[PDB]
Amino acid sequence: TLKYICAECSSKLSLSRTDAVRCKDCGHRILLKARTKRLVQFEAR
Amino acid sequence: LIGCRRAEVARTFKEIQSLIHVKTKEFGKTLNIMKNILRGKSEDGFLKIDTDNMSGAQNLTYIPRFCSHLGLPMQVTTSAEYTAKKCKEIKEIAGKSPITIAVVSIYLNILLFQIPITAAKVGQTLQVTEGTIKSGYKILYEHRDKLVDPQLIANGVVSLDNLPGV
Amino acid sequence: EVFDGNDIENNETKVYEESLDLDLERSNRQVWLVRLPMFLAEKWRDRNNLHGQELGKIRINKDGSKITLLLNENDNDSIPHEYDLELTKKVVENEYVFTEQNLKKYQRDRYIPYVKTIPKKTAIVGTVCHECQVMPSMNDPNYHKIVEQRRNIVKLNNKERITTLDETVGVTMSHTGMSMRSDNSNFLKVGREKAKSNIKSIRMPKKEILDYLFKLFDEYDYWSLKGLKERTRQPEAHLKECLDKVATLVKKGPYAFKYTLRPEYKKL
Ligand SMILES: [Zn+2]
Repeated sequence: TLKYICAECSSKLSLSRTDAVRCKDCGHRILLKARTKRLVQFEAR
Repeated sequence: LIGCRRAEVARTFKEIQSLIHVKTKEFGKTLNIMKNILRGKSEDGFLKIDTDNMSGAQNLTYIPRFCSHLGLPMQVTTSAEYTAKKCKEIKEIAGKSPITIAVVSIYLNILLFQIPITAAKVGQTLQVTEGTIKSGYKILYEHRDKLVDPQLIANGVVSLDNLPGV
Repeated sequence: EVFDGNDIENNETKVYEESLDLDLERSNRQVWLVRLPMFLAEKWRDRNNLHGQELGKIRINKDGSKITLLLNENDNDSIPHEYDLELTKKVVENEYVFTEQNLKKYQRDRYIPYVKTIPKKTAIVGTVCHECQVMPSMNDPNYHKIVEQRRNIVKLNNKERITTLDETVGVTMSHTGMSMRSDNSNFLKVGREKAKSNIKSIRMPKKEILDYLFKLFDEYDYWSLKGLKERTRQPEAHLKECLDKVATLVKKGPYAFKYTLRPEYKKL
């Protein structure tokens, strides 16, 4: 459901609630939440 | 054993017998009585949905530990997990103990991935009879297509001819 | 040879054939106390060597009493064979050599006849008047072979580093804690060697068991439950039913907690 990226192999995964947090390609148990798709506004000062 | 099963981290009966010197019959009867009174206390207190935590087989949770005891890579472990999941569909081995199912799946994927580990070493490490492992591999050789992950052979990392015949 | 001290019964004559007096006829021999370096003490004290063979010669130049050792070539070749015996004391006082040999056990004014004296044969080997030290000679070509060896003393390390397991860590942890591998060692299997002994018996009749109890009471007046049970091989319930009729336990005597025959049957 929610997009994550494995910390070492950098493969995009989709994890649901019941899924254990673990990479399906290289098995690294550290996953990063994907950057938000909404545009974020910064003042250039 | 109950604490291991509740945390989705369940060990086997052989593990607990390896630590605690207890006879099999009294340990099984004690486990049955404690499961009964735990269900009774859950019904009397806060009801808990099992959602496959008191499952007798739990063969998905033995594959990573048993692969770690053999020092296998990850892709062998996930191929063995897929093989053990698909072994439930096979009615010829559905009655087998989940230790034996996990071990024959691991050995099938060791032969599939050309890992140089003999059946004797797998039997010595996981305390399964080598004849049992050989019979499980023989009875699983007819269903090679269903057990092996199709995406693995699609990507070409493994091929079905690597498995020796019977 | 442990033996009682201060024996006035002259028991040492019968049990020790050798005389207990100190032998002094060898005390007139001249003995040179010599201190050796590491290599000469190593090769001059081993028991697999020194079969009585000659090891060298002693040259005493009388111009200045200079003492040298000319070693034979039978020992090594890398070591020097010419040495200087330096004398740190020309006259050494109050120093002797005594040897001890084991005996043959076969064939105020107030005194106590027990002092725990160990009798051993003693004999003065000689008199020491020269304290000697052996230096390697400067001019020997093998002298540097000593010095580098001495430089090899401080250079080598007698301890090895720890061994690092280079294999997969899962294979190392396979034997640890939770493992399928049941223990196959037989070290301290006390429950294996003690729970295998099971006693099985029947209700063998009353007359024979009471006769057996009378036989054991005639052999010895005092018995216990466990000893009588292992002697007659009967169940505890059947043995107890026969003991209280003809015997009783002692509650306050010096032989308490033991089943003994009744005083009515005691005179029988
Ligand atoms: Zn990954």
